[PDB]
Amino acid sequence: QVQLVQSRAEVKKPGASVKVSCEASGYNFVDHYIHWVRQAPGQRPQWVGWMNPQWGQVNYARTFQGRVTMTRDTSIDTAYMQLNRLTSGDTAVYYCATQVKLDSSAGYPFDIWGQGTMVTV
Amino acid sequence: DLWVTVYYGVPVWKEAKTTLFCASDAKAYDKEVRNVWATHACVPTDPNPQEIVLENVTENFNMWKNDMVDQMHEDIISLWDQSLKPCVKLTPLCVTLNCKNVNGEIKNCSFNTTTELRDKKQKVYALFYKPDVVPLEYILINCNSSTITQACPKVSFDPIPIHYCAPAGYAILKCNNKTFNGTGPCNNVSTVQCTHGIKPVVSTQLLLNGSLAEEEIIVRSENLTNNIKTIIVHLNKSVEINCTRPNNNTRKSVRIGPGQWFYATGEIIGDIREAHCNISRETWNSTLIQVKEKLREHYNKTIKFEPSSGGDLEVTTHSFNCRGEFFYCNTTKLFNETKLNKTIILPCRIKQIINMWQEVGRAMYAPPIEGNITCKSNITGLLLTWDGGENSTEGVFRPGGGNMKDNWRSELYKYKVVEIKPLGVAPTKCKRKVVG
Amino acid sequence: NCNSSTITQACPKVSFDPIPIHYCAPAGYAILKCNNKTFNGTGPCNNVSTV
Amino acid sequence: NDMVDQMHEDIISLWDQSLKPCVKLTPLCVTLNCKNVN
Amino acid sequence: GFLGAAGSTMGAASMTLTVQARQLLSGIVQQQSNLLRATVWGIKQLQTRVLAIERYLKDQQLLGLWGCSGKLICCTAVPWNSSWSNKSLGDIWDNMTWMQWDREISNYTNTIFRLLEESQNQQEKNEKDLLALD
Amino acid sequence: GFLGAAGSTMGAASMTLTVQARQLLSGIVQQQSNLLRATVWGIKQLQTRVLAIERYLKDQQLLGLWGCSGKLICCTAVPWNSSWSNKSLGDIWDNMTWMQWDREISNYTNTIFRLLEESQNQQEKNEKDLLALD
Amino acid sequence: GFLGAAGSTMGAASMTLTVQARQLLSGIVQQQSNLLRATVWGIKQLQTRVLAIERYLKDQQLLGLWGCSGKLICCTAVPWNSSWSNKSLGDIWDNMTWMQWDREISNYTNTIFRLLEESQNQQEKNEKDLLALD
Amino acid sequence: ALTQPRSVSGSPGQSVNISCTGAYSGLGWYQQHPGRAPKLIIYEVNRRPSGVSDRFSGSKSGNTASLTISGLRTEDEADYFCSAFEYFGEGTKLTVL
Ligand SMILES: *[C@@H]1O[C@H](CO)[C@@H](O[C@@H]2O[C@H](CO)[C@@H](O[C@@H]3O[C@H](CO[C@H]4O[C@H](CO)[C@@H](O)[C@H](O)[C@@H]4O)[C@@H](O)[C@H](O[C@H]4O[C@H](CO)[C@@H](O)[C@H](O)[C@@H]4O)[C@@H]3O)[C@H](O)[C@H]2NC(C)=O)[C@H](O)[C@H]1NC(C)=O
Ligand SMILES: *[C@@H]1O[C@H](CO)[C@@H](O[C@@H]2O[C@H](CO)[C@@H](O)[C@H](O)[C@H]2NC(C)=O)[C@H](O)[C@H]1NC(C)=O
Ligand SMILES: *[C@@H]1O[C@H](CO)[C@@H](O[C@@H]2O[C@H](CO)[C@@H](O)[C@H](O)[C@H]2NC(C)=O)[C@H](O)[C@H]1NC(C)=O
Ligand SMILES: *[C@@H]1O[C@H](CO)[C@@H](O[C@@H]2O[C@H](CO)[C@@H](O)[C@H](O)[C@H]2NC(C)=O)[C@H](O)[C@H]1NC(C)=O
Ligand SMILES: *[C@@H]1O[C@H](CO)[C@@H](O[C@@H]2O[C@H](CO)[C@@H](O)[C@H](O)[C@H]2NC(C)=O)[C@H](O)[C@H]1NC(C)=O
Ligand SMILES: *[C@@H]1O[C@H](CO)[C@@H](O[C@@H]2O[C@H](CO)[C@@H](O)[C@H](O)[C@H]2NC(C)=O)[C@H](O)[C@H]1NC(C)=O
Ligand SMILES: *[C@@H]1O[C@H](CO)[C@@H](O[C@@H]2O[C@H](CO)[C@@H](O)[C@H](O)[C@H]2NC(C)=O)[C@H](O)[C@H]1NC(C)=O
Ligand SMILES: *[C@@H]1O[C@H](CO)[C@@H](O[C@@H]2O[C@H](CO)[C@@H](O)[C@H](O)[C@H]2NC(C)=O)[C@H](O)[C@H]1NC(C)=O
Ligand SMILES: *[C@@H]1O[C@H](CO)[C@@H](O)[C@H](O)[C@H]1NC(C)=O
Ligand SMILES: *[C@@H]1O[C@H](CO)[C@@H](O)[C@H](O)[C@H]1NC(C)=O
Ligand SMILES: *[C@@H]1O[C@H](CO)[C@@H](O)[C@H](O)[C@H]1NC(C)=O
Ligand SMILES: *[C@@H]1O[C@H](CO)[C@@H](O)[C@H](O)[C@H]1NC(C)=O
Ligand SMILES: *[C@@H]1O[C@H](CO)[C@@H](O)[C@H](O)[C@H]1NC(C)=O
Ligand SMILES: *[C@@H]1O[C@H](CO)[C@@H](O)[C@H](O)[C@H]1NC(C)=O
Ligand SMILES: *[C@@H]1O[C@H](CO)[C@@H](O)[C@H](O)[C@H]1NC(C)=O
Ligand SMILES: *[C@@H]1O[C@H](CO)[C@@H](O)[C@H](O)[C@H]1NC(C)=O
Ligand SMILES: *[C@@H]1O[C@H](CO)[C@@H](O)[C@H](O)[C@H]1NC(C)=O
Repeated sequence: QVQLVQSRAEVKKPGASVKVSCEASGYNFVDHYIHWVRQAPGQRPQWVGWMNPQWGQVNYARTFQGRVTMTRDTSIDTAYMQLNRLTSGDTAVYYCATQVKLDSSAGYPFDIWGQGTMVTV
Repeated sequence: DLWVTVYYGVPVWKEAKTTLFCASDAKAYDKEVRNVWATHACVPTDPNPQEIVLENVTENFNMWKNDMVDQMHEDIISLWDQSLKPCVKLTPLCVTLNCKNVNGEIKNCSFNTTTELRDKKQKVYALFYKPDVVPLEYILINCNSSTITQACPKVSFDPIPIHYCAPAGYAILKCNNKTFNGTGPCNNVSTVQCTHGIKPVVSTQLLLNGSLAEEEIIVRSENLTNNIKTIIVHLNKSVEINCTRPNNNTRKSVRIGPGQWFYATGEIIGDIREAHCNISRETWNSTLIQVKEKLREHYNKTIKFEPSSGGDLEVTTHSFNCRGEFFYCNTTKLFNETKLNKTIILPCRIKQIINMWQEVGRAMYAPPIEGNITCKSNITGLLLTWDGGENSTEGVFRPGGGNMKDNWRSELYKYKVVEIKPLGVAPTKCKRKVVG
Repeated sequence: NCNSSTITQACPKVSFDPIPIHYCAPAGYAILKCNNKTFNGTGPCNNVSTV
Repeated sequence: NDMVDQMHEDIISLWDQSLKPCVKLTPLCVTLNCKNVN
Repeated sequence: GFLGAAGSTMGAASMTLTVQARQLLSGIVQQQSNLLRATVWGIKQLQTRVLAIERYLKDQQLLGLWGCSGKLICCTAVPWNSSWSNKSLGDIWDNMTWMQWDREISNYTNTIFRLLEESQNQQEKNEKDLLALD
Repeated sequence: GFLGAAGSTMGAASMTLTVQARQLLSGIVQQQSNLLRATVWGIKQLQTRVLAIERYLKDQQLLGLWGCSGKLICCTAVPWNSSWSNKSLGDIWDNMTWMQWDREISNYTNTIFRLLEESQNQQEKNEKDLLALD
Repeated sequence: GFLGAAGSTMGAASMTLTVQARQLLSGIVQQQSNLLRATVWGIKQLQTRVLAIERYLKDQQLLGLWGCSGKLICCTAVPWNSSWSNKSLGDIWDNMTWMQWDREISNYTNTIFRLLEESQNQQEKNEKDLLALD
Repeated sequence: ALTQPRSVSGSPGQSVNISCTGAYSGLGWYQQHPGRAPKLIIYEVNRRPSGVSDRFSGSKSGNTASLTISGLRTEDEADYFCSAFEYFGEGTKLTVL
């Protein structure tokens, strides 16, 4: 209950697109924002963006702008993140993050994280 | 000696929340079942509001922890469902549409409906807009998610000013600071009977039809520097928009049941013309400048702009209601440049089946309005979101309208509900007459 | 009238026999009953009774 | 007199409230094949 | 006006306590239902009207159990235990507002309210019964 | 009975004021909810019960702020300004009814009601506080 | 606690009448609506709060018409007619409970309640008006 | 511009103590167990979320976040990340002898 479950790990070719889903169960999926954050194996974790499931309202860092699109399916409580124009430097593990069981309304930091999806291109 | 002495009616209050009360202006000119915000039982307000200014008092405010904006968003949702409860269902309209184009943004679709007789079937035609129809040979946009209850043509969506008024024994504290936080202490507070004229508009990225500022533009957020919450840029002056739907649409009545009449768009006459809005060019040019000055006070470098990256159609565009028809205006012409009458024109597309609040349930079908449509947007605020992690050389403010409580926080930032505790104990040199 | 509005039949359990009902003003109010034998309606009543 | 406005509003309200749980005759609005008795 | 003297000194504020006293219940000058038209607003309104009676009647009930029902200012014969506040007369009535007073003694007000019901009005009435016995 | 002396002289009517005072609220002899059944009548009934308490509590509140809470007849020390009415004692209490009295002074009753709360009970209590100081 | 002395003697029970008096209305410590959620329970709850006001306000109204509004114990000057009860002082206050008293005199309490409003407070006020005339 | 050291020494019974400087530094600290996702141990530099032991605590300064863990165990060997809003620190690996 109140967990984030992601998809299987994927390895793709440069130029191809990958889709990292993150289903949510046991809590109000719509009311809480879904953040997406990276961690390269041997580098600091890099923050991609957030996506609240009301309308989608996607926000991106400039290093991913024009390459990542996050969509959703609120009928089945699933949060997506699709990367386009994959390169050699886009290898990391991709985490979906949120904030549910905290008393801070500031939106940061995150407490509930996904199972992990190691993406190596 | 010092004996207690209780005083009834002391001016002390506590931070506590209660349920408010609608009180519209003395404007019972109805003549029809209308005013979905006021409805049938919102009382007239005080003709002479007793605004009471206080002194020597500084009370802290918190417009993001305010419970009035949670109660307002619950009522407007409740009024939205209550007004649609006796309205006409569109259950028999969820059939396979036979849609052919007109040329455009309108398809003529011929469908099958039952008549008032349960056995006879009729085939009628109706103009449906492009984003109201999903491919299947077509169907309506969300007949395979939830039901559709069309808006009753008798009622009106024009937002009249409603005053939320605390009951007897409570009070509403109004901050009078010309340049004020949002959250923080206010040097000039005033208790009032209740609030000013609040128009419960629905709008994304652009706060229409509200209250202006007095001195200058105030930029408001929880703490601004956080990128997760929207920034409410409360304007000083108001730019002028002339929105229109400059094509002649005829209203066609389709028989779908006993008393249930389905008002669709009949034959279009005149010119096939796009709906557009004239948000000046000169007043907006000075407006973004004055927005730049306030945004540069909270930073140290250039501040650029860029249109919305994504989301649903109702946040990427500028949504509002314009004489019973819901617009979706492309606000790329407003925010593109990187900041530090020759009017700009916004292509707006019209949708009828709108699912407001994104709650799984009733998604109303706005009936078409006969003739041309003209309204008057006014802009008393903006809704901006800061960008993510970048270099310090510049920052990007994408527009965006999130939860609808941000619309009410632009008008309920001044007010705060506190309970009055008139019992107070304070020592004095008085003692009552002894028994013995 | 099937092409104007719906029809909801009367439930056979209930009865349409009109029983005497008394419309009663609440506490704090009163009902003034005029007792003039030949009473016009509009106009003063010489003999009134609160009930 | 406002009592006759309030009474007439109640009898209308009692008329709609008593018919609210009653049986709808929506499927009876079909083509009737009627012949006379005499 | 209502809550007008919230920032004034206690001596100045104590003169216009009637103004704050009127507005806890009324109420009925602003509306009666209103029955001029005959919804979410109807249920919400009624619960406000019931609540305004609940808070008002508690205060007159507390004033009643302290034998102060009819009066806005009443003096008692329970002495002021110094542990509650150490401040003097001139440091309270001519230099402080009612807002800052409530903040400091709110911890022990409940047993002060217990002293008002036990120490005097429960003792005064038993003594007054024994006094009018003759 | 209730409103029985509405056409009698003020002296005769003033003796049976308790009867009109009783029936303003009750109320509870005729019903309590009623919980013997468990509708349009339910909502209609409840809004009347709230209104009956709310109107009743206004009058005891006004009597309370005039320091007359416990009494049906109370005398004051606000003098009668002659501009309100020029009639004498015998022209009022033994020749006129209450119904015709309310008709003529209703214009300034609110200012009179302002005199009852300010002139006496707001002055009497400050003086009475200053009187029991010693 | 509340109704704690229901089986004790009348003399012992008469000392802690404030405890039973507090609980007829409150009420508002346990809930106010509650506006923390925003059903069958909502309608049921509201009818309880209205009923709790209305019955409570009857008792202060009856105490008010007997000129005993502010007090929990008041003495009168209507004499006790012996036909109601023949028992003496020591047979009532130190050997009997309040329960068995209510069962035996409940038949004529209504004309006793008529004596409390007519015999004293309706006579005392007319005499008190005639007394402060000079 | 959020920096933290890579490895600081420690021993069971001796406190491991990490600096993290930067603008609005140390809003949240994460304990990434090797193999799975990180877990929040403190938020708002000092407050403690539910589900973590009492020995996990942090202290605040002007610009440096000091995370102090007392009473180490062998199961606490993990990677520690200092976070500030959307930014993140370099990462500090625990050293227990
Ligand atoms: C922000 O605030 C501005 C105000 O500055 C709003 O702009 C006004 O919006 C209202 C409501 O949409 C407009 O009022 C409507 O005007 C229609 C056109 O008026 C012309 O035609 C009528 C009839 O021929 C003439 O009487 C009139 O003088 C004009 O020549 C009316 O047709 C509408 O009438 C409604 O009620 C009647 C009576 O029941 C019905 O018969 C109609 O069918 C209709 O339902 C209505 O009066 C108004 O014109 C706008 N402009 C101004 C200057 O006030 C913005 O809408 C608001 N923004 C938002 C987002 O709410
Ligand atoms: C505190 O706020 C009140 C309310 O806004 C101010 O009162 C108004 O002041 C303006 C000019 O400042 C006048 O035009 C209005 O007529 C005033 N209102 C009334 C009802 O008289 C008040 O001046 C402010 N005081 C301070 C010190 O800021
Ligand atoms: C809507 O589509 C229908 C398709 O049948 C069109 O309706 C008919 O058009 C023909 C001309 O081609 C007319 O002779 C008929 O009288 C129309 N039918 C009716 C019921 O009027 C119609 O042209 C389309 N609407 C638009 C605006 O193009
Ligand atoms: C929007 O419309 C309004 C009026 O409908 C325009 O305002 C008037 O413009 C004319 C000339 O265009 C002036 O003579 C009037 O004095 C203006 N009146 C007011 C009240 O401003 C306005 O110019 C239009 N704006 C755009 C961008 O089209
Ligand atoms: C809003 O309008 C702008 C242009 O005014 C659109 O942006 C581009 O428009 C050109 C056509 O002139 C297209 O070829 C591009 O694909 C558009 N996008 C970009 C990123 O350049 C914009 O798409 C419009 N937005 C909406 C929601 O209609
Ligand atoms: C005024 O009207 C009342 C009510 O109709 C009359 O009182 C009743 O009528 C007859 C005739 O007097 C009596 O036999 C009844 O017993 C009366 N009822 C009661 C309860 O006493 C009354 O008589 C009328 N008076 C005048 C002067 O017309
Ligand atoms: C880490 O924890 C202890 C207690 O917090 C540290 O002791 C002080 O830490 C502050 C800031 O972390 C320094 O400014 C003081 O100089 C420290 N005092 C001493 C006496 O060291 C201590 O630095 C660390 N403990 C270790 C390294 O075992
Ligand atoms: C934004 O919110 C953060 C908390 O998420 C605030 O950060 C703390 O603020 C206090 C006092 O302002 C400082 O003592 C702390 O060191 C800050 N950081 C932490 C981690 O607690 C911050 O103040 C807010 N911004 C504004 C402008 O108020
Ligand atoms: C506020 O303070 C001033 C000066 O301290 C004082 O004269 C005034 O009476 C106070 N109260 C109000 C309501 O202005
Ligand atoms: C309407 O029903 C008839 C069946 O009688 C069918 O042939 C026709 O294709 C239907 N219309 C559409 C648009 O499918
Ligand atoms: C409803 O239909 C649309 C049409 O493409 C589809 O995308 C969506 O998944 C459907 N929803 C459900 C709940 O079946
Ligand atoms: C709010 O604005 C006031 C204006 O003086 C300022 O003191 C305070 O720091 C501001 N708070 C925030 C969180 O911006
Ligand atoms: C907007 O303002 C700037 C400087 O104030 C000016 O250079 C520019 O020409 C203005 N825009 C228009 C369309 O005149
Ligand atoms: C923004 O849009 C206007 C109008 O289309 C255009 O003239 C201008 O060059 C654009 N600015 C940028 C920076 O693209
Ligand atoms: C629209 O803005 C103008 C600015 O001149 C203002 O006069 C007018 O009152 C505004 N309309 C509304 C409805 O606020
Ligand atoms: C309903 O049917 C009757 C049958 O003759 C007809 O006269 C009447 O006009 C119909 N009503 C409508 C609204 O078409
Ligand atoms: C009833 O249905 C039958 C077949 O099910 C059909 O032949 C007949 O025409 C219908 N209508 C009548 C009997 O009015």
